[PDB]
Amino acid sequence: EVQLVESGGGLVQPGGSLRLSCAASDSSFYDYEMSWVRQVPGKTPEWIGSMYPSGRTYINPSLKSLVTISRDNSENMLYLQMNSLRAEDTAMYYCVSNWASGSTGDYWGQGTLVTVS
Amino acid sequence: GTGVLTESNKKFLPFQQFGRDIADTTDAVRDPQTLEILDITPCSFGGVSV
Amino acid sequence: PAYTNSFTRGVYYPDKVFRSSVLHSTQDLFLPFFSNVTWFHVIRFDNPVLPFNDGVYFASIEKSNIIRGWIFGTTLDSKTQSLLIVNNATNVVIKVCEFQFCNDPFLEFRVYSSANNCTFEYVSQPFLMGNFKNLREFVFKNIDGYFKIYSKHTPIIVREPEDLPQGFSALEPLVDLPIGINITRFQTLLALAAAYYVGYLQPRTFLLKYNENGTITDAVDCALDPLSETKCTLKSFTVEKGIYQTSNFRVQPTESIVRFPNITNLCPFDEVFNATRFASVYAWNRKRISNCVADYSVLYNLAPFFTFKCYGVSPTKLNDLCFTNVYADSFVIRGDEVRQIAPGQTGNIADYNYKLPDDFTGCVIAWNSNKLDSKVSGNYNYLYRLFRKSNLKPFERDISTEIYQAGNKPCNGVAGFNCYFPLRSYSFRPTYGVGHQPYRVVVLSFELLHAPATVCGPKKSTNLVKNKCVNFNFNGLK
Amino acid sequence: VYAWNRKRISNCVADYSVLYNLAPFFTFKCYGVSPTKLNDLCFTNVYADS
Amino acid sequence: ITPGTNTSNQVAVLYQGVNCTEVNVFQTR
Amino acid sequence: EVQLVESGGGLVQPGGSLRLSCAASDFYFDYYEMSWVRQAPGQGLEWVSTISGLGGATYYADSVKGRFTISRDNSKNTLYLQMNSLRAEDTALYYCATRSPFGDYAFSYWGQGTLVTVS
Amino acid sequence: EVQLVESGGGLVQPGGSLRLSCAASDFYFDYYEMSWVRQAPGQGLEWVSTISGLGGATYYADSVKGRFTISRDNSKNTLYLQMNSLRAEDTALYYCATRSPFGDYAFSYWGQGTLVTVS
Ligand SMILES: *[C@@H]1O[C@H](CO)[C@@H](O)[C@H](O)[C@H]1NC(C)=O
Ligand SMILES: *[C@@H]1O[C@H](CO)[C@@H](O)[C@H](O)[C@H]1NC(C)=O
Ligand SMILES: *[C@@H]1O[C@H](CO)[C@@H](O)[C@H](O)[C@H]1NC(C)=O
Ligand SMILES: *[C@@H]1O[C@H](CO)[C@@H](O)[C@H](O)[C@H]1NC(C)=O
Repeated sequence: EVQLVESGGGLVQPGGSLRLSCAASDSSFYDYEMSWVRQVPGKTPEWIGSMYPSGRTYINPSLKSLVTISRDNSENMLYLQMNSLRAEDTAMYYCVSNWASGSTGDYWGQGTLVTVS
Repeated sequence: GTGVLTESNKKFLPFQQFGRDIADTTDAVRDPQTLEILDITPCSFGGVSV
Repeated sequence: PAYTNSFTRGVYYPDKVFRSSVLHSTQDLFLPFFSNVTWFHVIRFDNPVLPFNDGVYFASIEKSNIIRGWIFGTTLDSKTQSLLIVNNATNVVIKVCEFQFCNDPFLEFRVYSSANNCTFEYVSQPFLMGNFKNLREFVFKNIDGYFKIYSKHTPIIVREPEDLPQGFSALEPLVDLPIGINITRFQTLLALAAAYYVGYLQPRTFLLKYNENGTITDAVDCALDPLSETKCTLKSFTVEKGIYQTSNFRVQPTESIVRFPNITNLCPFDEVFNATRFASVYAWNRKRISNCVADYSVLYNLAPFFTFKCYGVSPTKLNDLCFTNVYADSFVIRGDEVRQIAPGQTGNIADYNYKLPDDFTGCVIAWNSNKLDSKVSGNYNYLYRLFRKSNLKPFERDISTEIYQAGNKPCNGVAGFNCYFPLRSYSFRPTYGVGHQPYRVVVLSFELLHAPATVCGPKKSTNLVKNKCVNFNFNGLK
Repeated sequence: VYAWNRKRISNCVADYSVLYNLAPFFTFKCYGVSPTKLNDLCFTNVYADS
Repeated sequence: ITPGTNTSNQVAVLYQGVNCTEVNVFQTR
Repeated sequence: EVQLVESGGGLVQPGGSLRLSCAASDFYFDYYEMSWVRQAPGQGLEWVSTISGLGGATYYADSVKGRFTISRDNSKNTLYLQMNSLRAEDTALYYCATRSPFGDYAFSYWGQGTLVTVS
Repeated sequence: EVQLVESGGGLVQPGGSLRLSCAASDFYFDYYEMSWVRQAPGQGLEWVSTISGLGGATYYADSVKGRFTISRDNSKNTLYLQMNSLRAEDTALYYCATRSPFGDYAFSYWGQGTLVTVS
């Protein structure tokens, strides 16, 4: 039932603004958490940003003033805009729903590659 | 503890070092440096009546 | 082999206290009166290995000093410490070392071939040694480490056969050797017509009578027969005519019937200890673990446990109690923040993220995860709440993210100055001290209600034998 | 004097009471002053340089 | 029950609250 | 958006002194309240002292009345903590905190901390 | 007025060895006492060994009798600590201290310390 499909992944030169979006299933996925996470090959997953139901989006302190999470569509979409891409941004990006409380209820959806060269 | 120390006629044994009574109180002792059996006994005591 | 009867022999002095005209009731290890001692006779050679359970009463109907030593040890193959006592002609050599003993050690130091390093050696000169026969009784005990040896020499007039005399002989203390190596077996050392009466000691209560000189004249076993108990229970060697109450005849149990419920599925303690990285602090993962067999022992190998504290129950003895429904609350905290996860203690996490009740009956367990949940980049994938209006209620999860107001300005959701965000991140760097390292903490809260229990430990249930006094070990009733 | 001896005296109970009243020792000025015959204050090791 | 050590050493034993089934042999009240 | 920088030592003789210098940056230290909070190993946090920014009065705890002193500088935004008369019972992790007096009772945010050893 | 300089490694294989060299300067190391004091993470400090400068006798602790060795040099005022038979239970912060045997029981002043890792 949960088939979150990610789109936007491609080849962007260093300095561009990449706009990823994970289209969700037509259900009540709102009123819950929504998080992004990178999957650089050879390392543990790293949290990117949250999409708390109230509207307040918290960003990773390391990637501050570089990425942002926007949801001003309210229908089914969630957008992640990353600016000033660097070399270490080549990773597999995932958009999960049940983060920070998972390990037995987390639903890792699909994931696309992001290369910056 | 406290008490008087006098000479004893109690024939102790070479391994025994102390001595008790029915009340489980120290009765006799042996000086470690000089082999001699003493007798631990408290001094006079009682109640005062007016 | 043969067997002889111990006619009230083996009563040594319990302590080093002199007493006269008293009746003292001691509870030390003695030899029971009228016991069946071994009668190993040597003319033929007889020197077998005998167990050392609690104490040895080694008698010696000896002539020309045949028996000349003893060997105590556990393995007697140069792999464990062993005690050797020899007495050649003039002195006693008592040494604990790592000798290699052959199949038949005898006495010309043939009892060993190698000598490793030793840490103790005594050459206490006094050798512990033809009208009458010689009787050399020795009581060997190993209590509180110090190897106690009591010795007694007696001139015995040989009767028709070779039977232990019927008389009292108080053994005098000899040495206080500083030992304590494990000892479970022993053997005697002969020199090439004698016999020994090695016996075994066991706990018992003895009533001893001291004379005016301080020497024990007789003894009462207080467990050999009805009359003996009457004498002990009356503190007198002479009871008058009448009826006396001594003890209570209580039937001892037969078996240990358990009778636990019918539960075979293993407990899901693997998906809560060896899952993904972890959950957060304000969103601690709570899982109900019902209908399982909780084997906490496997929790000590799949994850190295640090300080384990259980409130209401003991750390051990958790496999014999069956709870009704247990709850596992898993999260991750800092190193110094592990003290706050306890009933009563306060702080930052104990009042804003996870609060335990004052009547918490369960086990909290934390272990460092600096190997899997750390990396040299800046660990910012764990959140925790620092600002809240009131204290968190025991067993309550705060998932809301309403902005905090530290002043009087109506922020109304701007998240700027004086409107600090209630959720912040940690900083788990592999170079920081142990106080700031991440620690995974699981809280197993138990429930003991009047209901059929569904979670216990791995104890095999036995059959129900009725009409017999047995030890019942039901879910919560022993 | 240029080859003053040096030997450690340890693992024993030094009793300095047997030193006095035998060829009386003058100039017993101590920089480690201890009127209790240089005892009652147990130390680790002592070095006698003669 | 002891007749006295000066007389002999044979004594008797009485168990209370039993029925001679779970302990010469005589049952009393 | 707001951080704290601390400095100091890591080992002090039991009877000596140490120079502790908390270096703040981009703060409204004129009407704010900056103080130190100790973290002894085995127990929680404890309050040490307090330095008022409105009048300038310095308050101490019960057991550190006559052994601690604080010097506040407003030219380069730095504080000096001259710890004197130290013994083996002062083992704690010091934190340089800063809060607003016209707010709640708890501090706003702390720093990274400094470890000292006295034994 | 008096300081101490230490050196060493940062990572040791559990079963190898490491060269530890405490380099003192301007000391009365002929009749003074220098040794090492370990600092395991999570607990206090522990005594390791003792190196007398009077005659040259070296004393060890209970658990380091046959696994440590110390070489004292008086030509350039340096000490060598050849640690052998190392395992995962030797994680501690070593401190090179110096005291006067003809004084109190505690050391006069310590150094800066060195960190080693064995796992
Ligand atoms: C102990 O010392 C005293 C006094 O010199 C001496 O008389 C005694 O014989 C010594 N030996 C014993 C038995 O402890
Ligand atoms: C001792 O036990 C043996 C059997 O091991 C038996 O034949 C002998 O009669 C027993 N003697 C006594 C005194 O019970
Ligand atoms: C007994 O053995 C000890 C140790 O070997 C030895 O010193 C002593 O001389 C021996 N005595 C005799 C005379 O056999
Ligand atoms: C105690 O010893 C004395 C002297 O040998 C002796 O006269 C007395 O009868 C003994 N008393 C007892 C009851 O052992």
